[PDB]
Amino acid sequence: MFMINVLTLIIPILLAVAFLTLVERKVLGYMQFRKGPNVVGPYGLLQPIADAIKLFIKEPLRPATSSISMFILAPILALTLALTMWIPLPMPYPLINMNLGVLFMLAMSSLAVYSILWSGWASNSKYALIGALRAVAQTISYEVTLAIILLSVLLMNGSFTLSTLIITQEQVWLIFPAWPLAMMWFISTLAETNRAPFDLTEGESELVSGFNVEYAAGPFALFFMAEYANIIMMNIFTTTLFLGAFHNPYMPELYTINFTIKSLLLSITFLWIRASYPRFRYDQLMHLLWKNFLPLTLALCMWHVSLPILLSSIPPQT
Amino acid sequence: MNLMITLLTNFTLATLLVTIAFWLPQLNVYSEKTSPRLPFSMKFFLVAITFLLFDLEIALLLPLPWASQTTNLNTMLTMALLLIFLLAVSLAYEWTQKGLEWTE
Amino acid sequence: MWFEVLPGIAVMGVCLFIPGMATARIHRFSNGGREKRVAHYSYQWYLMERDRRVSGVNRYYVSKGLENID
Amino acid sequence: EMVRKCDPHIGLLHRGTEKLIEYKTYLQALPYFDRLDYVSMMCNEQAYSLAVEKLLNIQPPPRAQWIRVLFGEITRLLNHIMAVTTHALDIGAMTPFFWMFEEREKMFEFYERVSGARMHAAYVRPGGVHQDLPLGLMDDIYEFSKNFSLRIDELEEMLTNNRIWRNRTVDIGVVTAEDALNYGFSGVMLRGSGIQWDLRKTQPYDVYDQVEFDVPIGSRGDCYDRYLCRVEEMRQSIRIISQCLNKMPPGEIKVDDAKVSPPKRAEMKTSMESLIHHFKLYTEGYQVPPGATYTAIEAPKGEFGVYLVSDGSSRPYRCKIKAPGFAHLAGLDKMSKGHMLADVVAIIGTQDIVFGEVDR
Amino acid sequence: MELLQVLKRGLQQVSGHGGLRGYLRVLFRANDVRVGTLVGEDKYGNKYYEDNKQFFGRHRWVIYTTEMNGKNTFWDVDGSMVPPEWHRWLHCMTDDP
Amino acid sequence: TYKYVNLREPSMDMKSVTDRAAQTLLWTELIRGLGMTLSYLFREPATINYPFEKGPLSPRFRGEHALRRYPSGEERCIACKLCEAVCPAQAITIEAEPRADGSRRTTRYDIDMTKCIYCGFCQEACPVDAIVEGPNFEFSTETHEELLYNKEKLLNNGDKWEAEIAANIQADYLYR
Amino acid sequence: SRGEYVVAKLDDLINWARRSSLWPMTFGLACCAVEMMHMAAPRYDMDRFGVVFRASPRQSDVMIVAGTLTNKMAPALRKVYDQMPEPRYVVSMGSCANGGGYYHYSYSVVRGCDRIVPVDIYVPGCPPTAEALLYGILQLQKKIKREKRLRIWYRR
Amino acid sequence: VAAFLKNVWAKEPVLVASFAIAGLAVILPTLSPYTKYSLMINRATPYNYPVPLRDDGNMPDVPSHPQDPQGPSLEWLKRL
Ligand SMILES: CCCCCCCCCCCCCCCCCC(=O)OC[C@H](COP(=O)([O-])OCC[N+](C)(C)C)OC(=O)CCCCCCCCCCCCCCCCC
Ligand SMILES: CCCCCCCCCCCCCCCCCC(=O)OC[C@H](COP(=O)(O)OCCN)OC(=O)CCCCCCCCCCCCCCCCC
Ligand SMILES: CCCCCCCCCCCCCCCCCC(=O)OC[C@H](COP(=O)(O)OCCN)OC(=O)CCCCCCCCCCCCCCCCC
Ligand SMILES: CCCCCCCCCCCCCCCCCC(=O)OC[C@H](COP(=O)(O)OCCN)OC(=O)CCCCCCCCCCCCCCCCC
Ligand SMILES: CCCCCCCCCCCCCCCCCC(=O)OC[C@H](COP(=O)(O)OCCN)OC(=O)CCCCCCCCCCCCCCCCC
Ligand SMILES: CCCCCCCCCCC1=C(C)C(=O)C(OC)=C(OC)C1=O
Ligand code: SF4
Ligand code: SF4
Ligand code: SF4
Repeated sequence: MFMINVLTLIIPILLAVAFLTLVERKVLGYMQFRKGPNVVGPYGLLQPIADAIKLFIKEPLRPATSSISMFILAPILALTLALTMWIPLPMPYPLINMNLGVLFMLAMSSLAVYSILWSGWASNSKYALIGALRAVAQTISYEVTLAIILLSVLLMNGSFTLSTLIITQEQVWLIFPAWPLAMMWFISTLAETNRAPFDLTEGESELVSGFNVEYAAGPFALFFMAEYANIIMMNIFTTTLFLGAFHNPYMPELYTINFTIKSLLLSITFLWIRASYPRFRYDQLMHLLWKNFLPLTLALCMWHVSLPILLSSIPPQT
Repeated sequence: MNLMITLLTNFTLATLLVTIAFWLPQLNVYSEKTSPRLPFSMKFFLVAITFLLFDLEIALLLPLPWASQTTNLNTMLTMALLLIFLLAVSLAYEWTQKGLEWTE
Repeated sequence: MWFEVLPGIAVMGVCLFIPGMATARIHRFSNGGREKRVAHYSYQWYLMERDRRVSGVNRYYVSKGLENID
Repeated sequence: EMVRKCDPHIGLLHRGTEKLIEYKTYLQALPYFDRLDYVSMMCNEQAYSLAVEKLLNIQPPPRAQWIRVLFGEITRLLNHIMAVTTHALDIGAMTPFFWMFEEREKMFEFYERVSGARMHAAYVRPGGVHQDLPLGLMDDIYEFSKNFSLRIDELEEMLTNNRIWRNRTVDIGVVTAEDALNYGFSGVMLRGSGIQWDLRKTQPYDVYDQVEFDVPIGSRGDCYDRYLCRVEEMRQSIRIISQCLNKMPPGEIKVDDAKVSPPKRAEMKTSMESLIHHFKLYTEGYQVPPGATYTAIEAPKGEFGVYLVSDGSSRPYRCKIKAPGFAHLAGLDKMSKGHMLADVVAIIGTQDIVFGEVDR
Repeated sequence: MELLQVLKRGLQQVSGHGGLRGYLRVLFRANDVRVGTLVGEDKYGNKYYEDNKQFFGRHRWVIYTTEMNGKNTFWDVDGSMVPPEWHRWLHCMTDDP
Repeated sequence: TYKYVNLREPSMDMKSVTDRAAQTLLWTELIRGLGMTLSYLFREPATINYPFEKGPLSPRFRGEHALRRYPSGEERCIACKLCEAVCPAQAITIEAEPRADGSRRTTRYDIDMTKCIYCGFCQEACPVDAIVEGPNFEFSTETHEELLYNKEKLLNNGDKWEAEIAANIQADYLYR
Repeated sequence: SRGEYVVAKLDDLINWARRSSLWPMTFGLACCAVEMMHMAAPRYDMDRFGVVFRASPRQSDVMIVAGTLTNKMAPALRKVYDQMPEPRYVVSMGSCANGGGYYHYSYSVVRGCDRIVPVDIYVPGCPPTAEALLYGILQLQKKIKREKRLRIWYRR
Repeated sequence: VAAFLKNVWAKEPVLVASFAIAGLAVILPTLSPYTKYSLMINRATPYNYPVPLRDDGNMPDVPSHPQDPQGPSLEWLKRL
C-alpha cells in the first residue's frame, strides 16, 4: 500500500516532466508571437511522447569516456536526487513526514552538484571539465543564499518541519512578511537549476558549448528530465514556502488544487523569465550573488532573527 | 523504514531509466564508426573555498529557529547577530582585499 | 490562440494533482478513515504506541473510547 | 577569463566572387552583389549601380532614384533588425528576434512584390531599376511604416533599459575615435565613437540630399551606443520612408538611353532599333568607357565600396569590393583586449559582421 | 460576458464541420478547426475556403483531398497537390478564384 | 542634423535618486519586460497553417522554369540563345537545328536548376516569352540529377503550369 | 503473418517518433541562413512541426546545409557530419549547396555538398523561400514515414 | 553627512539597504516594548513537568491546586 503511494508520487513526476517540455515550447511559442507544437498531437499533446521515443532510440553519440563508473553514476545520482526531493513536500501531506524536511531538501540539493562534477570528469575534454567547474561554482554560490533565506524564513515557522509551514501561513501568505527574501529566493532557485538568465552551460559565456567540440556526454534525456523534475520541485517548494494555501483537514483536495495552480503559475513564471531576458555573463552572476544578494540576505537574516524577539512573535517549536 | 523503501525505489527507478537509456539504443545495429593539464585559475579555487568557509558559518547559523526558544534571549540574540556579523565581516574582507574580482 | 496552451497545462496540472490526492486517500485508507498520525516527538510516538497496545488488534488507529472501561 | 589574443580565421565563405565578376558582363555581375551582404541586398545593388553609372556618364531618372532611396531604407530596416536581433540572440535574448522577423517577413514581401524574389532581387540596376512599382505597393509600404514605430518601441522596451542587456554592452568594445579612423572603420563603428560622419550626408547620392533625417551619434564608443545608434537609424529610416512615399515623382524607371538600359518589351517587339538594342544588351551588354572608379555608399553596415575598373569592353576588368565587415573584423582583435570570452560575442554583434562581404 | 460568445463560437465551429466526426477529421488532418466560406472544389476534391475576418495569410485555405491520382492522401497531404488554377488564388496572386 | 543617443546626465535630487534606487531594488524595468512578453502571450500568433495555408506571393515571383507555347501548341522558343548568353550562372545549355519542316527550334534546352540563381534574366531576355520562371517553388527533389532539367521536363512544366503562367504574365506584362 | 504485422506497426511507431521530432543542425553558411531563420520566424514556424530551432549539433537529426560550401569549410562540414548520431539526414538548401550554384566555376567552392556528405533532400532556390524549405522538411518527414527498417530487418 | 548619504544611495543602494536593515536589526530590540514579552512567553512554555513541592507548612505563595488563586498567572498572555 505504501509502494502504491511511492509510485503515485514518482510516476506522475515523470509525466509532469514530460508535459513541461510541451508547456515550455508552447508558452515560449506564444510569447515569441508564434505557436508551439500543434501538429504531432491534437494541440501538440503527442510531442513529449514522440520526442521521448526519438531520444531513446538515438545512437550514443560518437566518443568514449574517461571514467565509465562516473559516466554511469552521474545520471543515476541526478535522477535519484531529483526524485527524492519530492518525498517531504507537504501537498497537504508529505509522503515521508519528517521533522527536518527543509534541511533534508537543502542537503539533497547540495548533493546535486556531484552529477555536474562527475559528468565533467567523465567527459574526455579538458574544456568540458572547465565548463562543469564553472557550473559547480555557480550552483554552490547560490546554495549559500538558498540556505540563509531558508533559515530566515524558518525563523517565522519555528521548525524545519515542512508541514508546519502550512500552519504558519494560515492567516497570511508568507510573502507578505518576507517578500525581499521571496524575490531573492525565487531568483536564487532560478540560478540553482541552471535556468535562464543563468544558463551558462546551455548557452554562450562558455568555453565548450561552441559547435564541433569533443566531450562524450551522457544520454541527454536523463539529465534533462532530472533538471525539469528539479524545476517543478523548486517551484512547488517556493509555493509551500511563501504562498502557502488554505488547508481544510477534511478536504485535502482543496489544498492540492490550490498549491497545484500556484506551482503551475510559478513554473510558467520560470518559462516567462527565460523568454524575456538576455543571459548574464559569468562574473555578472557571481557579482549578483556575492556583492548584491548576500549582503541583503545577511541583513535580512539579522532582521528576521531580531524581529520576532522585538515583536514578541517567536513561533512555537512544535 | 518507509524512507529506506522510498530511497531504494527512487534509486531503482533511476537505475532502470539509465540502463534502458544505455541499452535500448543498442538494439538497432548501427554502422560501426571508423573515422577519427587543464589551465589553472586561482579565482575558481577561491570561489569554492569562500563557499566552504561561508557554508561552515551557515552550519553555525542553522540551529537558530531552535535557539530562539531559549530563556536566555539576550545572550542568544547577541550571539546570533554576532555570527551573522562575522559572516558579513568575512564577506567585507573578501570584498576589500580584491578577493571577489573577475568572478565578482 | 493563447488557450491552445491550456491542454498541456491541464495535463501537467492533473499530473501534479495525482500525488497529493493519492497520498491523502492512501493515508485515510491505511488509518481508519482518518489522518495519518504525526509523531515528530517521542511523546507523540509514546501515545501512538500506547494506542497500538490498548486497541487489542496491534493497530494504533483502532480507537477505544468509554465503551472500553466499565 | 581574459582574452589576450583574438585571431579570426576567415575565408570559410570565400567564393572568389570578384574573379567570377571578371568573366561576366556588368548586368551578369550585378547579382553577385545581392549575395555579398545578404541582409543588405538592394543597398549593394545601389552601390554597384552607382559605380557603373559613374563610369558610363549617365544618370538614373528621378523616380528610379526615389525608388532606390525608399528600398535602401527598407533594406536598412532589414539589416538593423538582423543586427540587433542576432546580437540579442547570441547574448541570450531570444524573443525580439521572433518579434521583429515578422516585420522583416513583410519587408521581404515588399521585395517579392517589386521583383519576384524575396531576397536577391537584382532590381536596382545600372540605369535605374529593373521594373516599376506594382499598383498598391506604396499603400502597403505606408501600412507597414505606420505601425513599425511600435515594433521598434517594444524591442526597445525589451532591451534598452534592461539592466542585464546593459551589463552586457555598456563597458564592452570601447573604440576611440582616432583608432576608429585609423582601423578603417565606417558607419556605426565610427558614429558610436562620436565621429559625425555619414555618407548620406557628407557625400550624398541619389536623392539623399532631398530627404530629411537625423544622424545618431554615440558618446562612449561601446556596444551599447552602437546598439542605440542602430535603433535610432531604424527610427530615421522610418522617417525617410515616410518622406519617400510622400515625394515619389512620376516618370520612367530606367535611363532612357537604350544603349545602356533595355527597351520595353512592347517596343522591343515593334521597333527594329529596340530589338537590336535588346539583343546586344542581353548578349554582349553595354560597353563601359575605360576607367577606374571608387564609388562608395552608406550601407547599413558602413561604407560599402566598389573599386571597379573598366577596359572599354562589356565586362569588368577588376572589381574590388570594399566591405565594412572586413575592416571591422580586422579590428576585432583590438576591440576585445582585456575583455572576457562572453564579451567577444557581443563585440562580434556590435561589429555587424556578415561573412559574405568579409570573404567575397 | 464575452466568454460565452467565445464558447458559442467554439461550439458552432464544432457544428460547422458536421458534428464531432467532421470536427475531429479536420482537427487531425488540418490541425485547424475553424470554419470558412467554401469558394470552390477542384476536380480532385481539394476544397478552398475563405474567411476575410482572419488576418492576411490565414484568410484563404485548402483542405486537401484524401485521394489524388491514386495515392492515399488522408495523412500524406502535400503542398504540390494544388492544381495551377487554384494556385494563384491560394497563394494570393489574385483576388479571383 | 544629428542627435546624441546616450548623452543624458541623470538628475541628482533625492526624488530621482530614490526613483533609480527603487528601479534597482524593486526590478521595475524587469517587470516592464515581463509585461511586454506577457502582452505578446495574449496576441493571435502570426503562424499560417502550412501546407493548408500558403504564404502570399505576387505575379512577379520567380520559381520553377518552364518553356511556353503559342495558343496553337507551337513552342515559342526559336533557339536564339539569348537566355544562355545572359544566364549569369551559365545554367542554360542550348543546341539547335532546323527541324523537319524547316523551323528554327531547339534540340537541347537544358537548365541546371542547381546552378540556377533564379534571377529571371532569361525570362526578361527572351524576345518571344518562351522561357519564363513560373510560380512553382514546391519542387524539392530527393536526388541531385532530378534538378538537371532537359527540354522535356521544361515543356512538361510549361504544359503543367500554363493556366497560371499565362495569367501571371497577363497581370505583369505592362510593367515589362 | 503475425511477426510481419508486429514489425510493421513498430516501424510505424519509430518512424512517427523520428519524423515528428526532427532536431535540425543548420550550417548557416551564407544567404540561405537568413531564409532558414525566416522558416523559424513566427509565420512559418518550424517549431510547431516538432522541428526545434537552434537545436544542439551534438543531438541533431537532420543537418540542413544552408549556404555555399567552400573548399576551406568542407572538412569542417564532414567533421560535423561524422559527429552526428544516426539516424542522420541531410537537407541541401539552395543552389550553392546543391550544385555549386552561382559559384559553380569557382576555384574555392565545392560543387554541391553531395561531394562531401550524402544528401537526402535537395531544396532548389537562390535562396529557396522559407516556405520552400518547409516544403523540403515535410518531404523529408514523408521520406522517413515510408522507411522499412524493421520490415527489412525481418525479411533478412 | 547628507551629501555622502545621497551619494551612496545613488551609487550603491543595495549596500545602503543592507546597512540600514542591519542597523535596525541591531538597535531595534533594545528600543521595542515587546522584547520583554518574548522572554516572558519563552519562560512560560511548559516543556518539563511541574514537579510539586512537599508541603512543609510555610509556603503561602504556592497553590495546592492548579485552579487556586496564588501562583504564576498567564492572564497577560491571554489578553496582551
Ligand atoms: C515567490 C514568487 C516570485 C517572487 C518575485 C519575483 C518575480 C519577479 C522576477 C522578475 C525577473 C527577474 C529576472 C532575474 C533578474 C536578475 C537581476 C536583478 O534583479 O538583480 C538584482 C539587483 C542587482 O543590482 P543591479 O545590478 O541592478 O544594480 C547595480 C548594482 N551595483 C551598484 C552593485 C553595481 O538588485 C538587487 O540585488 C535587489 C535584490 C532584492 C532587493 C530587496 C529590497 C528590500 C528593500 C527593503 C527596504 C529598502 C529601503 C531602505 C531601507 C529602509 C529601512 C526601513
Ligand atoms: C495523467 C494524464 C496523462 C495523459 C497522457 C496522454 C495525453 C494525450 C492524450 C491523447 C490525445 C489524443 C491522441 C490522438 C492520437 C491519434 C489517434 C489516431 O487516430 O491516430 C491515427 C493513426 C492512424 O489511423 P488510421 O487507421 O491510419 O486512420 C485512417 C482513417 N481513415 O492511428 C494510430 O496511430 C493508432 C491509434 C493510436 C492512438 C494513440 C492515442 C494516444 C496514446 C498516448 C499514450 C498514453 C495513453 C494514456 C495513458 C494514461 C491514462 C490512462
Ligand atoms: C553514487 C552512489 C549512489 C548515488 C544515488 C543514491 C544515493 C544518494 C541519494 C540518497 C540519499 C539518502 C538520504 C537519506 C537520509 C536523509 C536524512 C533523514 O533520514 O531524514 C529523515 C528523517 C529525519 O526527520 P525526523 O522526523 O527527525 O526523524 C524521524 C523521527 N521521527 O529521518 C528518518 O526518517 C530516519 C530514517 C532511518 C535512517 C535512514 C538511513 C538511510 C540509509 C543510510 C544512508 C543511505 C545513503 C548512503 C549513500 C549516500 C550518497 C553517497
Ligand atoms: C500486436 C499489436 C501491437 C504491435 C506493436 C505496436 C505497439 C503500439 C505502438 C503505437 C501504435 C503503432 C502505430 C503508430 C502510428 C502509426 C500511424 C501514423 O503514423 O499515423 C499518422 C498520424 C498523423 O499523420 P501524419 O502522417 O503525421 O500527417 C501530418 C499531419 N497532417 O499519426 C497520428 O495521428 C498520431 C500517431 C500517434 C502514435 C501512437 C501514440 C504514441 C505511442 C504511445 C505508446 C508508446 C509510448 C508510451 C510512452 C513512452 C514514454 C512517454
Ligand atoms: C551597525 C549595524 C551592523 C553593521 C554590520 C552588518 C552589515 C550587514 C551587511 C553586510 C555587507 C557585507 C559587505 C560589506 C562590504 C562593505 C565594503 C564595500 O562594499 O565597499 C565598496 C563600496 C563601493 O563598491 P565597489 O567596490 O565599487 O563595488 C564594485 C561596483 N562599483 O563602497 C561603498 O559603497 C561604501 C560602503 C560604506 C558606506 C555605506 C553606508 C550605508 C549607510 C546606511 C545607513 C546607516 C546604517 C547603519 C550602519 C552604519 C553605516 C555607516
Ligand atoms: C522523458 C521525456 C523526454 C522529452 C524530451 C524533450 C526535450 C526538449 C525538446 C525541445 C528542447 C528544448 C525546449 C530546449 O530547451 C533545448 O535546450 C536548448 C533543447 O535541446 C537542444 C531541446 O531540444
Ligand atoms: S533565372 Fe537566371 S540563373 Fe536561372 S536559368 Fe534564368 S538567367 Fe539563368
Ligand atoms: S531567349 Fe527564349 S527564344 Fe531565345 S533561345 Fe532562350 S528560350 Fe529560346
Ligand atoms: S544558393 Fe544562393 S541565395 Fe542561397 S546561400 Fe547560396 S548564394 Fe546565397
